[PDB]
Amino acid sequence: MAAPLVLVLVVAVTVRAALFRSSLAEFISERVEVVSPLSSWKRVVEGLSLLDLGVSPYSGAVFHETPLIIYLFHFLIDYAELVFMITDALTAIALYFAIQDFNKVVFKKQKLLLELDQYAPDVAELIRTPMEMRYIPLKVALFYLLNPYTILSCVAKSTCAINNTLIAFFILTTIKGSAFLSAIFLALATYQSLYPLTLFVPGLLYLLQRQYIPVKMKSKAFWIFSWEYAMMYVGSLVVIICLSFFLLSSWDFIPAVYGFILSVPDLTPNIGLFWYFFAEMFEHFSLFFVCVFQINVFFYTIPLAIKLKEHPIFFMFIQIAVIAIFKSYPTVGDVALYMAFFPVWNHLYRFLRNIFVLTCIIIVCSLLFPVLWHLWIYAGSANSNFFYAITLTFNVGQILLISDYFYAFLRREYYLTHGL
Amino acid sequence: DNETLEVHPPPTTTYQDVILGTRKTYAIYDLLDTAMINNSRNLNIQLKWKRPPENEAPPVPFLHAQRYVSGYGLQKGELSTLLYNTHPYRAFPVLLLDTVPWYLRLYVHTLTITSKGKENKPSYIHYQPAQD
Ligand SMILES: CCCCCCOC[C@H](COP(=O)(O)Oc1c(O)c(O)c(O)c(O)c1OC(=O)CCCCCC)OC(=O)CCCCC
Ligand SMILES: *[C@@H]1O[C@H](CO)[C@@H](O)[C@H](O)[C@H]1NC(C)=O
Repeated sequence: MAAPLVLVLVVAVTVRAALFRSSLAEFISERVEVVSPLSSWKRVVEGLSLLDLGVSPYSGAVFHETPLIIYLFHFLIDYAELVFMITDALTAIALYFAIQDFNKVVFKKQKLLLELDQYAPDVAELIRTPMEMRYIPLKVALFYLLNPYTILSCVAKSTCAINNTLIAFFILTTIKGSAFLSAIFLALATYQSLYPLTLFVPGLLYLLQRQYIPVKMKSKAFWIFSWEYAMMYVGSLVVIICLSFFLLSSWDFIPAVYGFILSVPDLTPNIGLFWYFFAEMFEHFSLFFVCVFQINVFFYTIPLAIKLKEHPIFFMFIQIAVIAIFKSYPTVGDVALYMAFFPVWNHLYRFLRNIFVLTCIIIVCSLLFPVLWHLWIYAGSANSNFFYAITLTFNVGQILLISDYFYAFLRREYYLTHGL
Repeated sequence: DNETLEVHPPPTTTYQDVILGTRKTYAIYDLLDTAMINNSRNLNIQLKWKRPPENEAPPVPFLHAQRYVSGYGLQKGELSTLLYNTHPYRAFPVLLLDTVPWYLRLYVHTLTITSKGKENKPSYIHYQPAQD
């Protein structure tokens, strides 16, 4: 339901189909930055072949997908390219409509606040304006589709695309206010990747902000709605878990998926901070770092909640970024999900401290990942230290980019209250 | 069919039998024979043998294998084992057992058995995967 969004979709699917049918598809699928042990098409096909052989897919160290993935790609094993085109299109559509509604809500709040005049007089080119927000949903869909990260994730046929679609539909349903569908999609995403659980905090907040329920201790309605939403979420999660048990009639997906995400036993190189750290780790003293590095992903959810209580969508963006950066086995398609949210926050492009250098660092790291990977895997010229340094630089760039956006947002809020 | 190999010490006797596939014959030296080996008649069996001309050797033993690793980088490769049936009259069943030490993560959906350029589905397939 848009004039240029359809054109964006057709260009995206054209690019993706050309890459699928090109000779780079196999190379992209074997790329280790776009493919993790949790999001590998080769591993999905391997699990299906194990089922054909009659051996359980989780009686091994190669298959770590969920039973819903098994069920879905049992039927869509032949149409996989079309399925991945469809799921990226669905992610783009969900982001488009979610951001459209969010911009409408933001302009409504800005109008209702300018009416009672809580802004300083020295604020003219600092308020969101309808002509500058007209194409923000289109730019969100454009960043989601026409960036190399999502294109590579689709061509590699990574299930991180499915995870992105689930998270985007969670965002869309939370923004539209459907608490039940919000809980269903959040449960599906948590069941898939185990790190949308933190996203439970922003969504609820936004839901409350959409119901005009005060978020405060001495408020019965807030606790009622929080309990209702939490029960919907946990019940959906447990129902999906029991159903996934019934698919194989065994609780083997539980260790092989969630304990694999939490304990990190594979050490396959990623763009993340876990693989080399846990490859070169002391035997004793290693469980402490597993614990702290897993607590890292869930650590900022509460402080960012109590600092961004009135801004649950920026809080949701920051949480998605934190999940993408700190994560066992992150693919670069997880980076794409939060990078698609940049046009939502491009009005902060006057308080961003250092955007140019950080964008340069991220681009250089992205184009150095395959190069140095070739130089220490296929060429013996380099070693694992090169790839480790590039992962460090990429992740530092991501941290500083997210911190710059968060700082710019806070500075814009302060300037909204206090004159510049 | 005659003209066996020349062994210098005259052997005790000759034992002709079908040993593996072919009717091959042996010269026997019975060490528990004081005629063959006295207290001062140490036995040094001599055998005249050199690589026979190619028109005088057995062809090939109807079955041999050759395993090797495909690919050239790290992170990926193929365990491929050619196995030959040089009998031009008889198919025979062969039981192949492979043990791979769980740091070469095998992808069993990539298991191909061509055997003619066509695809040969194994009669019996068993695969236990590896736990790290
Ligand atoms: C965060 C950014 C950089 C992270 C660490 C960089 O340094 C690590 C690598 C060294 O690559 P390498 O494997 O060729 O060299 C070595 C050996 O081959 C060897 O056998 C040893 O025993 C060594 O000790 C050894 O060097 C070392 O230990 C490195 C000592 C430096 C530690 C700093 C506190 O740098 C780069 O190449 C990437 C270039 C970086 C920018 C793109
Ligand atoms: C060896 O044993 C037999 C009979 O004793 C015969 O060949 C010969 O007399 C013995 N001595 C020697 C040196 O061969």
